[PDB]
Amino acid sequence: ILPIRFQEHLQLQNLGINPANIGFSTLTMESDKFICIREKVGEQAQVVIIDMNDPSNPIRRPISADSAIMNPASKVIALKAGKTLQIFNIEMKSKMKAHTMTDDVTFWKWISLNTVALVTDNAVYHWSMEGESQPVKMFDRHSSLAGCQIINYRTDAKQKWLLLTGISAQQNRVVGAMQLYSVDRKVSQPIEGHAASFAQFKMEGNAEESTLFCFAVRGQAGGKLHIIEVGTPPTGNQPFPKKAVDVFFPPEAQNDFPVAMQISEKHDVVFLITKYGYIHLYDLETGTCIYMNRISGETIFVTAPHEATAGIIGVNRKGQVLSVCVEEENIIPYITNVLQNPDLALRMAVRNNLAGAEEL
Amino acid sequence: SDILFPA
Amino acid sequence: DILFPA
Repeated sequence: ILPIRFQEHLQLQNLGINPANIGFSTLTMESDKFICIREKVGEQAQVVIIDMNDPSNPIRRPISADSAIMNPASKVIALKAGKTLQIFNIEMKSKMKAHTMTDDVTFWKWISLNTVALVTDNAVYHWSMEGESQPVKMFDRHSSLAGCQIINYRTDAKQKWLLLTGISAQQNRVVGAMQLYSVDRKVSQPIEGHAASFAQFKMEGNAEESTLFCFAVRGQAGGKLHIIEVGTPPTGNQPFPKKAVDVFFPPEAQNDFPVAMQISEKHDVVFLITKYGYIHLYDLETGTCIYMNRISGETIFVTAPHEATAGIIGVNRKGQVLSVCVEEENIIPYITNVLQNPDLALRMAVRNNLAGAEEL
Repeated sequence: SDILFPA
Repeated sequence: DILFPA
């Protein structure tokens, strides 16, 4: 029995998607509701939008955009061509917002239902869709990310901790460079890391949720996963004790590294996916590694939270849309009987109201 | 000049 | 080895 449920939702090539457009710079998946692909049909650029609730009926539209990102919840698309940004409500056939940057945007992403983050060579901006807001600079980029391909930007729930992630080659490996910025302290911290997420976690004995920062890295010391509280604990809270655990890479995966992370706050579990298709699960509280295995023979380049199961959904270069979530009926006996960790099993059972620890 | 057009 | 999906 497996502590996870692993599903294939879609094979994009069955919708006529050219596998040449299945990659990081042409396919976006900002949430589990839509996938968006830029393709050139003949001389014409277009965008194909796949509604994950109705995948046999993709919308195709001509565009002149070098990047397209759908809103996480609504058919509202952000498109850019160089310095020109335009936000369109597709169903209303209207341009909601336009802005012209004074720098190219090398990465952008919806960080919430209504804010787009924009990364230039020099800085990171947030652009709210409310009212007449223009982009606001959040911080300047740290020099440790200079030259990196930017691959992710995330925030905590309150948008007080901001995390920029780049990668580059140093000594013939892929090295991750992160910039963690505190909005309240206005201080950046450079961190070596490949994939990360924030999460809200309420410790036993605390009245308030802690904000945790979880990041995985393959460094010189090998693979490591860290879980720490960021910021000053809310008044009355105990601090969350820092965790650090190994991230295993097998000897035949010598150039693999972590590419994606999502955290289930329903199960307090960390899903970590590596570039070459390995899935790891860790307990958010303790960092204990629950499971590893390989789920994709092709590289995975984009993930989102899989809302329904509180898992992780993603796309590989073949165009499979795959998800992993916790198998709620199996996870506790797995931990008890295969990992032989009754302490963790029992803890997770009562912590997240899962069945199976009636017998340990 | 819209960068998204009708179908 | 590898998991295969439902």
